[PDB]
Order: sequence, then structure tokens, then C-alpha cells
Amino acid sequence: SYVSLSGLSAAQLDLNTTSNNIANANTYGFKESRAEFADVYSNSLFTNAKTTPGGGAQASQVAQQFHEGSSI
Amino acid sequence: SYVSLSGLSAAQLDLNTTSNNIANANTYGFKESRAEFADVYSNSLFTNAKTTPGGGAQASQVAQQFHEGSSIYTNNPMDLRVSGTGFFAVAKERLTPQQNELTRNGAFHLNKENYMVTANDEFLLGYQVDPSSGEVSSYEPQPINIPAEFGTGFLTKVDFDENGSVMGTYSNGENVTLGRVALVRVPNEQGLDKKGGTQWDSTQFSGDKIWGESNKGSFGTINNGMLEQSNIDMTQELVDLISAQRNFQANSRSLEVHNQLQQNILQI
Amino acid sequence: MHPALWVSKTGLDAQQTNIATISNNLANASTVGYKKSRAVFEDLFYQNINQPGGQSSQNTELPSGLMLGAGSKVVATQKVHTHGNAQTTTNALDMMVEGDGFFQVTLPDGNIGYTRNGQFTLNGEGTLVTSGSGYPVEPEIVIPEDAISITVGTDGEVSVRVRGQQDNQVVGQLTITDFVNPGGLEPIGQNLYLPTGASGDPQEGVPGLDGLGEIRQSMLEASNVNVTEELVNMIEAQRVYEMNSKVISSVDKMMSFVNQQL
Amino acid sequence: TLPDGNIGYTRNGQFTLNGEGTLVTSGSGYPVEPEIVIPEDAISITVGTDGEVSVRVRGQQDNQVVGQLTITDFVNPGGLEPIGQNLYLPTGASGDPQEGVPGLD
Amino acid sequence: GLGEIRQSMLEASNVNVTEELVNMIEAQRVYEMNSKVISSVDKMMSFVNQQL
Amino acid sequence: MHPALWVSKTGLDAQQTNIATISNNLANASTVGYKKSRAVFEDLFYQNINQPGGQSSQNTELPSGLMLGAGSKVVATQKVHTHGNAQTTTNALDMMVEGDGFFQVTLPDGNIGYTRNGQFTLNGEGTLVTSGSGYPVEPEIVIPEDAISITVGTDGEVSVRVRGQQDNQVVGQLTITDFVNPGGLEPIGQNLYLPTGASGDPQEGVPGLDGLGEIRQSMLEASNVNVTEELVNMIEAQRVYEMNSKVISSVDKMMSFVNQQL
Amino acid sequence: TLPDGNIGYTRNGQFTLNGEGTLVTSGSGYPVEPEIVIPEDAISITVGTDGEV
Amino acid sequence: TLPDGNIGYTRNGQFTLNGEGTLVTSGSGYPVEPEIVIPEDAISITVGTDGEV
Amino acid sequence: SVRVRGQQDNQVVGQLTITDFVNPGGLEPIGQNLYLPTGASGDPQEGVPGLD
Repeated sequence: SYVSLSGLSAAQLDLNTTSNNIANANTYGFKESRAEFADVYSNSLFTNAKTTPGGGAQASQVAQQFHEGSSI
Repeated sequence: SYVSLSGLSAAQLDLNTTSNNIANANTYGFKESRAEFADVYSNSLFTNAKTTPGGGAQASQVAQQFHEGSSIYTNNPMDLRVSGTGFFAVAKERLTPQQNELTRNGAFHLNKENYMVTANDEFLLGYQVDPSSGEVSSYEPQPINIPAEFGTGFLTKVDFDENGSVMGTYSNGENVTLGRVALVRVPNEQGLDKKGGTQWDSTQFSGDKIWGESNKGSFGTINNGMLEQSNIDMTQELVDLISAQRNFQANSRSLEVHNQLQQNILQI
Repeated sequence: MHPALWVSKTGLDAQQTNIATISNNLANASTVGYKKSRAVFEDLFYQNINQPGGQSSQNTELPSGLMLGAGSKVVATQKVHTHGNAQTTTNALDMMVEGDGFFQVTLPDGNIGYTRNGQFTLNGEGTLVTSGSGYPVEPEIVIPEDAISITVGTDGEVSVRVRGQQDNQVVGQLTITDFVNPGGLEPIGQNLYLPTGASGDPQEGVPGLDGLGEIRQSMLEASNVNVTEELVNMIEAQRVYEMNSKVISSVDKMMSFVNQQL
Repeated sequence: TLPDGNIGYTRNGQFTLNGEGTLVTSGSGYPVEPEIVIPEDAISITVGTDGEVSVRVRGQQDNQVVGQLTITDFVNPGGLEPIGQNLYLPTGASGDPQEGVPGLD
Repeated sequence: GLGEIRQSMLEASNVNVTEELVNMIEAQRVYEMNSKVISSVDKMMSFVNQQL
Repeated sequence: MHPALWVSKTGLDAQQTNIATISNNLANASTVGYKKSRAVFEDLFYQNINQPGGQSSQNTELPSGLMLGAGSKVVATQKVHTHGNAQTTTNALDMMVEGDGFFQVTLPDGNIGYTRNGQFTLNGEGTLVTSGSGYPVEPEIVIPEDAISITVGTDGEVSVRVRGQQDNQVVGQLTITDFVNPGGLEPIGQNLYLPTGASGDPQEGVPGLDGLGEIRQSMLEASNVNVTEELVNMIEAQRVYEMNSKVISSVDKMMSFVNQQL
Repeated sequence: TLPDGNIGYTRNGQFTLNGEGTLVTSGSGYPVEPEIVIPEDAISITVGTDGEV
Repeated sequence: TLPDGNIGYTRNGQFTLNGEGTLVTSGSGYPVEPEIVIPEDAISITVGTDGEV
Repeated sequence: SVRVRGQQDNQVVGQLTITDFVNPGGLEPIGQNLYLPTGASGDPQEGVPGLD
């Protein structure tokens, strides 16, 4: 259930990042953000891996995309 | 059955901790709590060490997660919020301001004496600054007074800058600095003991209160016209509610199994 | 009084030990950094009535000898030290080990206890301690009062950002301990372990280098218990439990019958 | 390897590690013949069908072969003497132990 | 070598109800076993008194 | 007739008192201001057949001895005086003590009874009395007939609003009582307690000061019973009850067996 | 503390307070040695692992 | 070790400790040869298969 | 030895000794479950019971 719960958290973090960008659609000088995710595959010396599934989805970093915006 | 009963109590504690978090979804300045559990392993001199079944699950501590909550905008100059690290200082009695408590909600107003008080008619504490001086003169906290008349001229507007200084403009066009809101910080926020009404008191585990201004040192700023909602996440509390029910059902099944073992021998 | 009574007693006791192990795992289904345990069974000695291979007549030996068992017992409670799932939290003081390694804390008696639980906090003096009984983490990590943000790197380097200084100011370093056989560690409660003779010598070192895991900030390690496996094991152990009680019930009815008749 | 010096034959497969890393039984802790020592430079242990025990070294793209398990079959396993602890001892009617690679002959 | 104080915790009795009931089963039967010998001795002495 | 018959009788009696205590807590699951009770078990005296520590010879002492217990009994029914949750009500005359403290009422005999229930009301003369038997509250608080609303301060200052007149007219002051040992109070029914020697001398004072609680108007304190714990406790108490009946059943069979044989 | 003056040893931990605030047992009410008198001004009681109250 | 000094051989392994910590029989209390004294700082006793205490 | 309340350790109140004879049959019975030494009974050998 933790792998599924990780998927909800990763999807929820992306949803919050999109909402923040939409909320700041009018503020001057704002730079949009991008949420980047990475996998989770930890194993140990006591866990035959060929037959072990991953750990879910982990948030890598929320970017700060700095491309030039339009001018008013 | 005590291992099974320990699991039921541990799962029930997570239910009660989550339920209180859900209950306070709208209270200003709330800080969500997290239930933390630890293992039990008890051995004596006359007990086998190779075979060590556990003693169950003991509640370690219910935490007081202090991450910042979202800000609600009311466009009310008497609604205050600390953005960052720091607490408001609130005293129950005007005469004695040493007996104070820490709060995060800034729903303030003026009583008949024009003192900035909370919803519970408790006085907000701040520093005393001279009208002509700059920074705080005497660092002892005192209740903040906004006089109706200064000069004469009658009070017109009250506003707070990022330094927390309460400035009043009057009829004669006289802008006066009436003081600044004091901000309190503790080295360990987890160590604060919980009073009523989203208010905390400093303890031995929370260190000594550190008195400072806003936007100074490691403290945050004070923003007027804003309030802090609860720092909870509705989806997360509602999912945790799901996980905590499954662990109380699994533990109750183990308690049922242990029962039927005892009923089994009672029929020989 | 009857050999089948004693053998079935060993069967009943072993299943109670097994169910007590499963019940412990189910109780700690939400404990952070908890390793599940399984009971290992083994048969007891066999009474030697007729020796297998004994020379019953010349040029002939007993193929199968008359050997009666004495029951069974749980010989060990093996800790399954496999990595658990990672929980993502907004707390900056809870860390996780990605791979082999244990956090080391200072016990009240002075010894060093090893814990996989990463729920840490600060005391009044600003030392990084556990969120349980407050045992300080070895080596001491003290957070200065002027810090505005705390970050723990992959290599365990603890640094803070101070208001009025670019670049983080290092305040300490974290080291984690590994063992050749972590299953030999002694569970002392409170999610703590102590080394034993079968565990081996502790080996410290920086996290990330030489097999040691990496310190993951704002992350917790869930218990590796699979409640689906735990629930099924209880049902199986309950059936075997009732198998031995029928033998005690059968033996008791046998002894009662002889008293009435003989 | 039994403490007395002889070899005890077991169908149990629950093995673990001692302080020195030798593969031992999960019960009393008897070493397994032949000794399989897992170095502390390994991150994963894989045991093949043919009994070849190989570990994987960090910073090394090559399996490090650290042992080779051999199993013993008996013509009449029912003639073995059960000594408890999931262990058997060879007897006169059991027959000569025939040892080899696990998967041939 | 002393134990540690655990606040808000209690130590339940260490009795194993499984062993107590099974021990009661064995104790009851052996108690009945010895009564058979005394009854046999009583019948033997009754026989001797009537015969001898 | 047999030692085990009397020992198991005490075990049956002890569990009956324990089950009766649990069943009482379930009955008072809706009684406002109720404190749950737990039965405390203790073993009876031990018959000293052989002294555990005697002198079996010179330089040799009996390590353990032969001592037979007499059973068990419930020594006390301890009250758990932890605060229950607060219920928000629209009534203007029901109050709750937020913290330590007890409301005081006047009993018909003349003595003062102490209660945690806050459901109060008025009688025909306007004096503040309890909503049950109607015992007046100490000190008497008479609400004048010209009052349009009633307000009770945190410090227990009962005030009324008279139409036309500004500001609240004070009609009285409530005083609450605290005890050093609240579990030592003798329950006399009707949600009332009388102080005993173990309870200690009553400590009266204004609410909100000197360690006493605060009076919360339009708020009630629910019972502190946990029905989940009560049902599990009944489960365990029933099993111990049936186990002591097995010994009595076993002893009865032996006596019948001896009567037929001996 | 036994009534006769000797020291009794108990594994039972169910304790409480008497009228004077001394930490006593939950049975007959014998005081627990060494004396632990809870002040009337206390709002919480903590007992450490090393027995410090 | 019998009180007279001679050694008696027993198959009964129900043992216990005396006041001095010596491993003695659970009945009359005769010390076991060789003397096995449990130190007062011990927290668990493990008796090996080969008799090593 | 006896057990006294308020004092650890059983206190010794005295020691019993038994007498042995080479020929017990030479003892003269006098009733009351009593015997008397005679010339053919032997020499009264006192000593700590369990020894020699």
C-alpha cells in the first residue's frame, strides 16, 4: 500500500505545483515551476531481487524554469 | 492477548490523533499531530534469549508537527500572521505579562481600553518604542495600547510594517509608532506543552523562550490582513484514516485467534 | 504419563510461540524501522529403540529403525532484515538509510544502541535526539540557535543556513554502523538494537562509501511486515495448534477409558 | 559440520550468517560444508541451480565466485538416523554417501 | 544489571493458561491412577480376610 | 473439601467483581461527568508448608520452598479521574470544569456533596439547582426575575443581563473544590461524591486560580469510559472465569471418582 | 513500607496517591519506598527510565 | 555435592540459585559439581550444548 | 531452625542427634514406642544424622 500511497503523494505534488503556477498567472516576474520525479528501487543482501518489485515514486526536485516571459 | 491488545490500542491512538487533526481543519493556527510507535522487548535473567517474541507496540510520543500552514486573506488590518519561525506572545492578565502563552493565530481586536487582545480577551505582548526613537528601547514585553487620542487627534488607521511596528495616524496628520509586536521562538518546538485554544507554553524540553522582533535574526516576518489555517492535508488525514482502520482490524483478528485457542483447551 | 501427551505439549507450545511472533508483527504494523520476525521450527531428539543399520542377523542390517521423536520446538526467532518502504514527510529531522546501516544513539547507561528509526528531533540544548526517549545521536549534532534551515546530505554531512551568510555552515557529520549478520542483534525495545557475539564487530564509516547506505532526509522507513502474510500464517498456525490438541484430547480419553475398564 | 567433527545431513534450507559471515544453519548455527564465507565487500548473494554461490562486489561489474555447494544423496535416505535439529547421520543400512555437484548424476 | 522503570506500563502475569490446563489434565489422571492401586489393595485385603 | 475448590472459588469471585465493574462502566457510557473504574487484583495469603530459605542442613539452605497460595481477590475498585471530552450544548445553565475541580451542592441531610456533572437548572424560586434530584448549588445563586440572559464567567462569576441597564449584574460567585486524591471519594450515587480519609481535606477556591479548573458555560463533560477497552476486558475476564470453573469441575470429578473407588 | 516496619517487595506497579500526596500502592495503600510526595502545585508527573520522578 | 561430601548422580535437571548465586538443585538445595556461580551483573544465562556456561 | 518475622535468615534453635546400635534387636521394649539399651544391644553411638 506504500507504493500506491507514494503514487498519490507524487501525483498530489504535481497537482499543487500546477495550481501554484495558475494562481501566479498575473504576478510580474514570476517563473513557473516543474515537478520532477524519480524511482525507488532499494534492495539488500537478503532479498533475491530478480523477484522484488520497486518502492514507488519519489519526488526528485521541483524546478524553477527560468525561460523569458512575455512583456507588457 | 496483551500483544494483540497493544496493537488495538496503538491503532486506536492513530485513529484519535487523526480524528483530532480532521476536527481542527478550520481552526486558525492549528498544528497537526503525528502518532509515533516503538517496539517492546522485555527479557529477564530466567527467560530464553534465542526465542524472543515481542511485547507488542508501545506508543512512543504524539508529535506536534510545526510546518507552516496556508495563509487566508481577510483584508482585515487586525488579522496578523507570522510568516516563518516565531510565535505571538499573549498574556491572560494585563497587570502581569510574565505569565504568557504562545499562539500562532492573529485574530486580534481592540477592547474598550483599546488594547490589542485575542478572541479570548487575552492581551497581546509587544515591545515599547519611543515615538521619536528607532529600535526597541526596553526589551521587556508589555501589552500593546492603541490610544484613541494622541497629541489632539483621534485614531484613524492602524497598520503594521514588516518590522511589526504598530503605527497609528490621527486626525492632526500625526503618524506615531506605538510599539512593535514581540516574537517568541524556542529551540525545540516539539517540546512545547499544549494548552487550550491553539496555545502553547514553554517547557524544559522546549528550551527557554527567545524574545526577538520580526524579520530580525532567524525570526520570520509579520503580515497583517492574513491568518494561518491548519497545517493539515485533508487527503493525507483521510488516507491515514484508512490505514489505521486496517491495523485495528488485523490486530482484532489476532485477538480473536488467541481467544479461540483458549476456548479450544477448555473443551478437553 | 503418556509419550503422546508430552509430544503434543511441545507442539502446542511451539505454535503458541509462532502465533506470539505473528501477533507481535501485527501489533507493530505501523512502527517506523521495524523488522518482522519468523519462528524457526526444528524436531527434537529421537528415542533410539531399534538402531537403523544395526546388524539384525549377519549380512543383513535394519533398513528402517524404530526411532520415536520427542516433538518439536521453536529454535530461533529470526529477524528478517530486509529494507522497508520509504515514507515522504515534510519534516526535516527524520532521515532514512538507503541500504545497509544503523543510526547510533547514546543509551542512558552509556552504551551505543543501533536504531533504524529515523524520527529525530531536538532537545532544549539543540542536540539532535530521537523522537522517543530522547537518546542523543552519536556523534553529537548540535543545531545553532541562529539556523533557519537544516539540510542533511547524502554523505550524512549536517549543515545549516544562517541568516547573514551565503553557503551552508557545517555543524556535524553522521556515521552509520553496519553488521555482517544484523539478524544476531539483540532487540532491547524502543526500536533499538545491541550487538552480540553472533552479530559481529560494529563497523562505522561515512554513509555512502564502502557498502554503507545513504542518509535520505525528510524520509522514513516503514515496517517490512506484510499483513497479508501475517494473517495467513496465523490461520495456518491455528490449524496446527488444533491438530495437537486433538492428540491431547485423544490421549486423555484413552487414559480415562483404561481407568474405567482396567 | 557437527561440533564433534562429523558431518550431519539436513533437508532444512533455512541458513543465516555468523559473526564471521560463514553460511550457517538458522538454528544451532552449525557451519555448512563446504564453508561459504561471504565477504563484507558484497551487496547481493545469488546461489545458482548448480550450487555455485556467487556474490556481487560494489564497484565491480563481475560476479565474485565465493563457493560451490555440494549435496549428498543416499540410496536409502529412510535408513538415516534422525538425531534431532533437522539433522541426519549416516548408518549401516543408509549406504555410502555419494557427494557431487547439485544437478548432475 | 537492574531493570528500567517504564511509566504508563504494567506487567501482566506470566502464567501460561495452556500449560496450566494441560498440567491439570495429567495431574487428574495420575491422581486417579493412584486411587486404582489403593482400591486394588483394599479388594486384595478383603479377599484375604474372607479366604484365610 | 479440597484446597483447589477454595482457591478457584476466590478466582471465580474475583472475576465476578471484575466483570461487574466492567459492566457498570458500560452502563454509564452516557452519564455526564462519569469516571470509569478498574478492578485491582491481588493474591491472597500463602500457606507455608516448607520455608523457602530454611536450613536443610549445615552450609545448605532450601533455595525454594513449598508454599501454596489461597487464590485471588479484587482489593479495590480504583476510579480513573481523567477528564472526559467536552460537549457543546445550547443550554445556558450547564457548565463544565475544564481541569481539576468539583461542583459543590447541598444534600438534604445538610452536608455538601461534590459532583462533576454540570447539568444544572433552576427551581421555582430561581435558585441554581441540579437537574436531577434538585440539590441547591453552593453558594446559592438566585437568578432575579428581571434577567433577560445568564452568563457565567470563566472565574465562576455568574452574571445576568437586566433589560435597559447596561453592563452585567453580578448575582453570585461559584466555588469549586479540589481534592489531593480524587480516587478516594466515596460514591453515593446521583453523580455525587463524599470526601473520605483517603480523599483528603476539601480545597475550596474560585475556579481558574490556585490550580482549580475553569468553568465553561454551555459545555458538558462526557464520561471517560472507552467502550473498546471495556469489551476487550470483558473478553479476558470471561476466559479467566471459565478457567477457574474447569478446576472446580476437575476437582468435582476426582471427589466423585474417589467416592466410587475409595 | 509494611505496617510492621519491614520492606515488602512487589512487581505490581499499580500505584496511586493518598490524601497527603505520597505515592502509595493501589491495594491497602502502603507507601512506596523511598517516599515520593507529589506537591499540590503539580500538573503532570514524569518518571524517567533511571527512576527519577 | 551431598551434605556428607560424596557426589550423587541425578537425571533431574530442575535447578535454581541459592543466595550466593550458586547453581543448586530446586529441591533440597545441593550444589551442582562443578560450581556454577551466576554473577550479580548478569542479565541472561546461556548454557551451551557442550556444557559451557 | 525457626522463621521469625522481621529478621532475614532462619535462626538455629538447636540440633537433633540420633543413636544407633549394632544389634537393634537387643533393645528391650518397654511399651509407649520406647526401647532401652541392654548388654546385647551394643554401645550407644551418637552422632550427627546422615554421617557415618
